[PDB]
Amino acid sequence: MGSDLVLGLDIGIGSVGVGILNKVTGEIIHKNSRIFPAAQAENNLVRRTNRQGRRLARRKKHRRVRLNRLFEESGLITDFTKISINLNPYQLRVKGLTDELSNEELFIALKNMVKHRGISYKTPGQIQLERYQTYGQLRGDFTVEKDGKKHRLINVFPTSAYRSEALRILQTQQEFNPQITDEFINRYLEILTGKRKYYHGPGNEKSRTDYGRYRTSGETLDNIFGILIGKCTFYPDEFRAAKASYTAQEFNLLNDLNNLTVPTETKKLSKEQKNQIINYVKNEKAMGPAKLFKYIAKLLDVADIKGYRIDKSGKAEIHTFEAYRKMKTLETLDIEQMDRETLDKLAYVLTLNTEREGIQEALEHEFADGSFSQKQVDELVQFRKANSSIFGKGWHNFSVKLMMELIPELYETSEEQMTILTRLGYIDEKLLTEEIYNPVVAKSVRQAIKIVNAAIKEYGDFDNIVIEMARETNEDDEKKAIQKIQKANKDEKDAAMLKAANQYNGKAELPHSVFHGHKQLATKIRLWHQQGERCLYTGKTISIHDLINNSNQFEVDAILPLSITFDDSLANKVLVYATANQEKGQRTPYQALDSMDDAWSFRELKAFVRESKTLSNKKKEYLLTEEDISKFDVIERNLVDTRYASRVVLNALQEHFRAHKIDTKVSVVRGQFTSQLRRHWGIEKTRDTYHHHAVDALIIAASSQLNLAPYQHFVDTLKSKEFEDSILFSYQVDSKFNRKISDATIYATRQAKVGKDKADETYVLGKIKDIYTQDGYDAFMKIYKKDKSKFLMYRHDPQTFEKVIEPILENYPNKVPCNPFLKYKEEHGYIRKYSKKGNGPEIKSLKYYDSKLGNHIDITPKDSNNKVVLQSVSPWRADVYFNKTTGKYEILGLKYADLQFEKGTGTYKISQEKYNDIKKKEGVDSDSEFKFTLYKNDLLLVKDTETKEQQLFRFLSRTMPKQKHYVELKPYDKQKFEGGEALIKVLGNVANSGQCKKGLGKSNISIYKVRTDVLGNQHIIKNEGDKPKLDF
RNA sequence: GGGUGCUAAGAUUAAUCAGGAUGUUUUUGUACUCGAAAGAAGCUACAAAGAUAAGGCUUCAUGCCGAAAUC
DNA sequence: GCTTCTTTATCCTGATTAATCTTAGCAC
DNA sequence: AAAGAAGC
Ligand SMILES: [Mg+2]
Ligand SMILES: [Mg+2]
Ligand SMILES: [Mg+2]
Ligand SMILES: [Mg+2]
Ligand SMILES: [Mg+2]
Repeated sequence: MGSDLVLGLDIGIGSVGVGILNKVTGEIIHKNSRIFPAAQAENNLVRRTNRQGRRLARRKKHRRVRLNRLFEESGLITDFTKISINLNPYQLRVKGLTDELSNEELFIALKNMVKHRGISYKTPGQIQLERYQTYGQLRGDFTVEKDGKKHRLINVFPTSAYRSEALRILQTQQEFNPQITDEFINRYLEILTGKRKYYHGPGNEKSRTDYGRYRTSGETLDNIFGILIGKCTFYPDEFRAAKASYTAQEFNLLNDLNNLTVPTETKKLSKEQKNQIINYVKNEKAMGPAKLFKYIAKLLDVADIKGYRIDKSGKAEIHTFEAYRKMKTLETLDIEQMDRETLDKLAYVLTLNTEREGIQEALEHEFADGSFSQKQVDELVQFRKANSSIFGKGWHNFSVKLMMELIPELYETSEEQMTILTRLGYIDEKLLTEEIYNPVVAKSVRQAIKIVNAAIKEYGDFDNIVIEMARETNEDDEKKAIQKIQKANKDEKDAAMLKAANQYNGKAELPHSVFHGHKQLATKIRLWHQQGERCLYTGKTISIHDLINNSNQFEVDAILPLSITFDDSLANKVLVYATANQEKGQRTPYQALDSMDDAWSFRELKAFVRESKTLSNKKKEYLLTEEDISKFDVIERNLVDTRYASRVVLNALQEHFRAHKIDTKVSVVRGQFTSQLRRHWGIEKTRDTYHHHAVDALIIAASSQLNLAPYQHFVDTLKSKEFEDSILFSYQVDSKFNRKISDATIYATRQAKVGKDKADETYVLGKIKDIYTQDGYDAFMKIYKKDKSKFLMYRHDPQTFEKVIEPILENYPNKVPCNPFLKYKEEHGYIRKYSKKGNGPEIKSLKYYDSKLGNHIDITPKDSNNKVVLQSVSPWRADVYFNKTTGKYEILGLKYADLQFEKGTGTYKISQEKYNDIKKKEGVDSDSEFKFTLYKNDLLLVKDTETKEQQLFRFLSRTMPKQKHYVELKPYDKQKFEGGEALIKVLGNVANSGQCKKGLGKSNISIYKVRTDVLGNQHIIKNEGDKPKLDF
């Protein structure tokens, strides 16, 4: 090509390694690590989950706001201030079934029913009220001992049952009350039972939201998943065709038929021979690949035909125009009256839409007015439901338009698609990623593109841009072993489905009716087959009759919880009874089994799992690992995204170096080659630091021009002492506001004297959720040994503390530690609060004075006698000032929670008044000059004035509000400090704990902000502006 | 040998929507403790009602936005 | 003031669209 | 991982 320099890229989810070198000389021209922690984009799972949770709560709250207006307009209640909140609504929901209720009694019964409306895929009040009476509790997920055994209940009931009940209640009230109109009953049942459709989403005509049906643009779709249909591989503004469309069925077969080799004089079929094979299968009612190959065996010996698509086992495959044949079995319609485009569109709607309303609305809106009658669409919706397996197979990679350009050529040429398409025929990173919905893959892509752009303008274009790719070379033996594993996987499902059918019907296939609204049945049945038809936490057998007809009773548990592992694979999944998944909670089977009331023992499972031959190896490893794993310790999704991001860029480059015709070669390397060259070559990848990314990339760049002094020189320059300390680093700064603001925990406070306090102080409460776990007793003892007066029971109920709790710690085992409280309960059941008659309630939790309230967010109810707070408030940015008078620096701290939505405007901002506020509390003189703002991962040089010493750090935040001008810093060259690292004299060693927290408000110290381009070229930025930037 | 295209499967995962049951905390009621009661205490449990990222929107409702990306 | 060290909410049900790797069968 | 009060 033009010049002599080859760039290498090692693209990851949070880093892209960079490296340039002369193909000829072997000199290394540039080395670089670009870092942008993926942790922030994977947070979007946190982001979706909370957004959806916010909508369920909003609508549950609105369900009772809606019921308020219903009650006013009916004239039943106007004044909602004297409504009592201490009646028993569950007793009124059973009383109103036969006897009259007060208008306010009725409001209480309906309001309570609306707050828990049940699932929707003896009335419940009666069952609830009797759980209240015999067990003293209704809600949640609790244990009950019956006839010697322990069972588990939950407050889950079907919405249809709440509907039946409310209908009976309001009807008998209608006997007694004349204001209970039929419209009142109807509109309440809408509030009660009303659900939005999954293909509509949020909003209404007035409330436009681009999350749902009624868009901000003014358009209102029929199905919000229509706009997510992929686009054509070649005509990129055309949507793709349904796999059940005619155009797709014709193209698929045609391309199949031109891919076989026949004994004909051409070795390939003719235009005429094709046309009646199409005509043959299109008019034959029964059809499969075998019957088809039996017929061109007639149209010419079947075993002499070659080139057919193969099955996992080997039972050859070919297209059959299956969708068209079974559509032709419609009676109210004919599948032949319709031209090409009205059958392709019928496939579009029947593929996308899955329910009556979605189908019925699409046909009206996208077919001419008189194209279908009520009985005709009646059959189509029954036809679609009876054939969800055919219309759930998705969408072709091609649009209809492109296939129309190809289809006649496939009739004519005997060429297959590819040879047909060939015969006829800087990068904008934002447009490249405009329609990729994976913020992790999308970000690593833009980071990689933005690097090559900057690499060209500082170095001109390249001869080669090399990209490491996570792909596999395999020889014959490995390959066979893959498809045997892939075969055993499909064999296992069919074996499971067959065993499911025999034990349900006796027949060998299961009716389609069972899979409606339970599309996941196949995988559940597969798990059910792996587990020997047994729930591995309770030990009860699971019968497909319950699994299909009472499918509520079961849930698919993540063995090692997703909160901790993020393992969504089949090996991290079992099918268990619902109540056992719930009690297991966020725990492994090991952590949870023996603690569960309605469950096996862990030894009985340790038995069954290895006595079992159906369970996977990986699945057994997960079911039994005694590892106290948790959320804060030191996955597959990361590999998916590396390949996705690496591929997207690689293709986006070779497209760029073709269409604009610069012809920079674009090559590729695998990890198996680089990782072993690293072993064969010298480079020793060092510990826990970002240097290895730049070296990874250079090894990538070298692996290409390896077909060749210079081979020597390059590896010399690589393994040299003066190399690792010459690598440059550039981090992506995070300036985004309105991130997660604090911890989720809602903390109570009390006034008390603790330790060396003789004036009352405000204390934040903690709570031991369950004293009967060892983690609960462990926490108990730490507090007990340090200060028993911390437990509020010690202070406000000393009878229980010294007459009930203290004796237990005397008379119970404690040891392999064990929990004395749990032993007691194995004896007497739940520790009861002290009383004279044995009357007291049970004890599960103990709250304690924890720490003094410091920095917080105030969420105190107007109700409350004590403040309620959120804590661990997260920072946004730090504004650095200097004060000429004192000579010292003054660092202000901004947090996400300091910005808010301004009421009148709706804008998200901080006002100058409150900003100038934070200025005074932080110790910043009003007559000091702003200098530069610091955001996350901005770099800083901290220069010592006393000595000549200086050091470069990267910023994390302004830390510890009480200690003014205190900031926490992270290293320039790696992720974290180990602890005790030497710094400049004035700052001293970083704390041995690991966190570098230092106050920068001293007298002899110079600090400058530093920026880098994405290549690691830094430039000092001593002053930024006159005033802090606050534009919103 | 890499790259890529059509198809089918196997294995992973991403985006988005509709829902359930909790958990946290406030207040009240009841039980428990104290008091002769009224009550007190706010521990401990159940229930209900309110709040549930701080906080906002307008179109009064199957109402809408608020933890990603934009650097 | 400087360092240490405790602390940190979740389990599911139903659905659609998309991507990546790996086997296959054809092909520039 | 990092907030920030506890601890000295
Ligand atoms: Mg689970
Ligand atoms: Mg705790
Ligand atoms: Mg009281
Ligand atoms: Mg935190
Ligand atoms: Mg603390």
